[PDB]
Amino acid sequence: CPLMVKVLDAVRGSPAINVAVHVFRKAADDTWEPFASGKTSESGELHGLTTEEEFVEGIYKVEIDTKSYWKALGISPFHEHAEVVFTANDSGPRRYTIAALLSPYSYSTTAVVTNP
Amino acid sequence: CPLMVKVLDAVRGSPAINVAVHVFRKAADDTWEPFASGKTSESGELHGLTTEEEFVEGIYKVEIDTKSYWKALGISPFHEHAEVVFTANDSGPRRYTIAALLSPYSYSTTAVVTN
Amino acid sequence: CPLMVKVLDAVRGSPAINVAVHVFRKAADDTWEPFASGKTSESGELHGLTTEEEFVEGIYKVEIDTKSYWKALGISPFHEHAEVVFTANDSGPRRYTIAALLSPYSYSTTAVVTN
Amino acid sequence: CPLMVKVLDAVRGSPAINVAVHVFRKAADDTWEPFASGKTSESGELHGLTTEEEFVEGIYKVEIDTKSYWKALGISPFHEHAEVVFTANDSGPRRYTIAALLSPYSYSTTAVVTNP
Ligand SMILES: Cc1cc(/C=C/c2cc(C(=O)O)cc(N(C)C)c2)cc(C)c1O
Ligand SMILES: Cc1cc(/C=C/c2cc(C(=O)O)cc(N(C)C)c2)cc(C)c1O
Repeated sequence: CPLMVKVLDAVRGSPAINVAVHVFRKAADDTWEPFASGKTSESGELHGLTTEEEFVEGIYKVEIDTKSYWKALGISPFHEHAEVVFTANDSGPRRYTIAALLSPYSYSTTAVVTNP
Repeated sequence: CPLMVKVLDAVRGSPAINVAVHVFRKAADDTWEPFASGKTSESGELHGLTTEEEFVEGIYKVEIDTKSYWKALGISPFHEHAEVVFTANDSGPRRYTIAALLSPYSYSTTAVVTN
Repeated sequence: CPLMVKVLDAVRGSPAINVAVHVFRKAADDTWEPFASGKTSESGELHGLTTEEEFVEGIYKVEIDTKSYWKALGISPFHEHAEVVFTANDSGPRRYTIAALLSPYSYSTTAVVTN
Repeated sequence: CPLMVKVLDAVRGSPAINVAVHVFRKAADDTWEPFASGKTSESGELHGLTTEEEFVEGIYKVEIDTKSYWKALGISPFHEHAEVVFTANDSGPRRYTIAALLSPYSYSTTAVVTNP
């Protein structure tokens, strides 16, 4: 599992469960190709997005569908999504955790990058 | 101006000065059309991006070129850029400030929407 | 004024208005002595806390009464208060802004230190 | 383990390892009594601070020694520590994770509270 996403809710003090996440990879022609997608579990985690074979070097975009999350809770939020765009694996394979902490009008995101 | 951008640096404890910021508006075919851009001032602010007449309801993306900012300071960054995507809604307050707080491997962003 | 406090609300997307803020200075016996206090304005800011003559090097604590803020808005909060503890250093820049971004179960804080 | 602390480094993109953490509990006389302490592991986590017997209702302060962390990395940071003050267990026992994300001039903190 070289790519994991973790999402927390700053209003509830809980994991953000059932959050849709879409990952894109920039293609040769500079468009964003779908790469993988999933949704967070009861613990706010999304495992199993990709494999070390498929997760090659590239520029990746992790789109966390925050609007749909808040709307399902009955809240009208500010942002459409939280986006995280980064070059991956450019000095060899790494493991990436992308974490996000959500509020209706704000979010924060961080990356934890480790070398297997 | 109905749209202001403020950028801060969490490593140096300072405004993020001379950061490129690009604003896009989502077009009918779901593509992102350039809308406004500029660089942040000595106070980390970018004023004058648009006018009330131009800034209609729609989906907007603010892209902050964080990678170039960090590189100009000699610091190794994670992200290509920081992106903030939101809907402008006339039912809410009329002035939008998009604030971002930057670190090499993280960022925070908030909206301050006032009348 | 060498010390300003700015408070924002991440739930409403607004300044955090009428929030009590208390500043303390660490005394020789390691106790916290009251130094300055006030409430944030309509812009979420608290100006005029101190003067250059009064604000000497030392360890300071800024306590933001977040629990009362959230309760006055009808929102259930986690923290008793948000605390920011730092050393004022004359070797660095001369104006300190302590900024805080509040959510019910989280907060962010940064320092903007400029000349 | 009803109280866990997790600390991340926003400069390195890593767990914050070897961070000292001190927990205090407000006593009857309004002073801060030492309650427990420890340091984060290689994963940025601190487990084993307390037990469900000892972790009674009260007002707790979790002090994360950020200054000492940054100084050990050769960096002069702004804050002395990151402090998190909260009432715990007032509607019965809960499990609390206090997470912090550190930069030299900034930090963010959140709580994840779950009911066993
Ligand atoms: C963006 C951000 C992430 C975090 C991440 C917290 C966290 C991260 C992990 C992880 O897998 O890296 C796990 C947990 N748990 C287990 C609560 C919590 C915390 C704060 C305060 C933040 O502002
Ligand atoms: C902790 C924190 C502070 C800020 C600060 C925003 C800010 C906004 C204004 C404003 O005029 O809207 C002013 C300032 N100042 C005065 C530093 C700061 C932003 C984010 C995303 C944060 O996580």
